[PDB]
Amino acid sequence: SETRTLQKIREATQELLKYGLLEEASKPNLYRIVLSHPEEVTRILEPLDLDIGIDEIRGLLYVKVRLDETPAQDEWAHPLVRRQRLNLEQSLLVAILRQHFVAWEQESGTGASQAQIAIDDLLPQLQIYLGDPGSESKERTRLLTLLDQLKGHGLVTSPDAHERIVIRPIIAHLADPINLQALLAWLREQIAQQT
Amino acid sequence: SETRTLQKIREATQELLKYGLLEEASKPNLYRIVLSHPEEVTRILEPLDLDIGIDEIRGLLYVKVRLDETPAQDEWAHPLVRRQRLNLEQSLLVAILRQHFVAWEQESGTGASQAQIAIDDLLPQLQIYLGDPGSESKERTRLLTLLDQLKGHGLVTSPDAHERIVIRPIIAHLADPINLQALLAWLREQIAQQT
Amino acid sequence: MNQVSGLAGKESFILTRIELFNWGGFHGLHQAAIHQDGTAVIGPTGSGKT
Amino acid sequence: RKQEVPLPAVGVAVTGIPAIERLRFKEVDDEAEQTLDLSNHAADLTQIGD
Amino acid sequence: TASLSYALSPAGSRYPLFGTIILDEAFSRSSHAVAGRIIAALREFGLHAVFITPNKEMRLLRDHTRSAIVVHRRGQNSNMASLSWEELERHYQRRGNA
Amino acid sequence: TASLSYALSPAGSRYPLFGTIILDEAFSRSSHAVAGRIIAALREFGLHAV
Repeated sequence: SETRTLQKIREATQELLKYGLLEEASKPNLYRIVLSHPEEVTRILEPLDLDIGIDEIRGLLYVKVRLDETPAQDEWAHPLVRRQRLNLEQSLLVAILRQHFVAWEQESGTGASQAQIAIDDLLPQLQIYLGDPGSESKERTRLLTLLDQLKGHGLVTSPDAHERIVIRPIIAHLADPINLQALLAWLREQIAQQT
Repeated sequence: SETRTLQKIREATQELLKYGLLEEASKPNLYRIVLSHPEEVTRILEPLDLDIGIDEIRGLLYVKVRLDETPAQDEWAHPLVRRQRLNLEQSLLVAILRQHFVAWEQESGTGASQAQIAIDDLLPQLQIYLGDPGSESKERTRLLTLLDQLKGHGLVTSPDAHERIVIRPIIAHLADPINLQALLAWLREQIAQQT
Repeated sequence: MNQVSGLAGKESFILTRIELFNWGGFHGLHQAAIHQDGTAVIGPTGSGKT
Repeated sequence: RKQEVPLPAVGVAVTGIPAIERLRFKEVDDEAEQTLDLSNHAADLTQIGD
Repeated sequence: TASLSYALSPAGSRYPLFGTIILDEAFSRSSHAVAGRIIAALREFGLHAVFITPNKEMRLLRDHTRSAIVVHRRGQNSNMASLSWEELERHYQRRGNA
Repeated sequence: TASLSYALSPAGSRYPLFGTIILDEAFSRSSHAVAGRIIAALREFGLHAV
C-alpha cells in the first residue's frame, strides 16, 4: 500500500532543507546519505523547484532555486526562499571574502573549509570604500553588522573568541565566474548611468 | 533528464508550504486541483514527514506533521516545524476567536460565512482580562499589533477597512482547544473572584 | 480451589492493597484492599471500576 | 546605494514551516492553594440504594 | 489465561511469579456453570484473580472469592470500599426489610 | 431505538407499523436501574421488545 521513502533519506533531506546547505566535516552522515541518492533527493525537491548542487572537493551540498516553467526569473522572488536578497553593500564584503578564500585555498589546498580571517584585516578594506568615519566603534560596529547579515545568508561563521572567523566554502558557489560576470555587467551599467 | 511535476500542483504545494494553508477563498482553483490530486500532494510531502489535513466543509486545506505512531520521544520532534508558545494576550485572543467561530457555526451551521467582529468589541474583551496599559490608544495599538501577529500565523485576516476582521477556518483545527477554554473560563472566573 | 491459594503468597506476589488520589471520581485519597484469595468488585454503571 | 543586485541564491534554507501544530498556549500559572491535601477522607464509606 | 500464566512464570517455575490478574466483565457472556469452568481453569493455572461485574449475577462471585470491593457513584464523585461477603450480606438484609 | 422508531414510522401514526424489536444480550452490562431506565425508553417509544 504505502511506499514510505527511506526514513534515512527523510532525515537527511529534511535536515538539509532546515539549513539550506550541509557540510561534510560537520554532519557527514546525512551528507553521504544524500550523496547516496542524489536522484531521489532531486525528485523529492523538484516539485518545490529546489535543486541540489554539489562540491565534493570541499565537502559541501546545498540547495539552489530551479529556473523552469517560469523562465529564469530573479530567483529570490520564489516564495520558499526565505530571506531578502543580497545587497551590493553585502556584495562588497562578499568579494573581499571570496578573494581571501581563494587566496588561502591556493596555498593550503582545497582540503578544508577552514579558510579563516581576522576581523581587523577587513577594516582597511572597507575603510577604502565605506570611508573612514574615524571611530573604531562605528566602523567595527558596521563591520560586525555586515558579517551578521551574511551569516544570515550562511556565508560566514560569526566571530569567535579570537575575533577570527571561518569562511563557509559555499561562498565559492556564490562568487561564480558566471554570476560575477552578470554582476560586473550590471555594475558597469550602473556606472554608465551614475555618470 | 527527469520529468517535472505539474506546474499547478507545484504552485499549490509551494503556497501551502509558505502559509501552511490553501483555501477556496485564496486559491480556489488550486484547491480544486489538489482535491483531485491529493495523492500527488502527500507523495511530495511524505519524504519530509509532512502531510495535509483537509476540510471540505470550510474549503480549507492545511498541513500537519505526518510522523508515525508510538514514537521514541512521546511527542514528535520535527526538524522543520519549530514550535511557539504564545504570550497570554495572543492565546487569549485565539481562544476568544475560537469560541467566536464555534458560536458562529452554532447559530449559522458549519461552513456559514463568518460575520465580522469589531475592534470596538475586541478592546472591551481584552479589557476584560488585561486591564489597561495607560490609554485606549495603547489598547487599540497593541490589539492591532497582535492581530498583525495572528494574521502572521494566518488565523485571521488583516485589520479590514472598517476596523472589523474575519476568522480563518484554520481555527477549526488548532492545537488543543481544551487548553483555550480551560484558560478562558479560568481567567473570567479569576477576574470575577478578584473584583 | 484451595490449592492455588497456597500457591498464592508462597510463589507469587499477591495483591492486597490499592491507594488512589484524585484519580477519576476518587477525590482526596481513597484505598481499597484486595483479598489475597480472590476478590470481586461491584458497583453501578460508571462508578470508577474501569 | 542600498541597491539590490542579482547574485545567485545559494544556501537557500527553508524552515519555520507554518504548521498549526507548532502552536502552544501560555502556561498561565494558577496558584489558588498549595497541594498539601492528602487525607483519606470518608470518601471510602459505604451506603447504597435498592 | 494459559499464555499469561506461563509467560509470567519465571525460568525454573511453572507458575506465574506475578500471581494477581484482573478480569473486567468477568462473566458477562456465560452462564454460571461455564463461568465456573473459567474459574477452574484460571485458578488451576496458578492465578490469583480479581473479578468485576456491572451489578449482575453475584452468586458465582460469592462462591469462589473471599471478599468484594464495593464502589458507588454520587454525582461526579466515585467511592470505593473493600468488604467481606458477609458484611455485604448483612447490609443487603438491612435493605431487604424495606 | 429512537432512530429505529424514526425509520419504522411514517408521519401521522403514533406507532410504527411494525412494532416489534429484538435484543440479543439485552442489558448484558447495565446496572439494574440502568436496565430499567432503558426499558422505560423502550416503553416511551412504545415498542414490543424481545
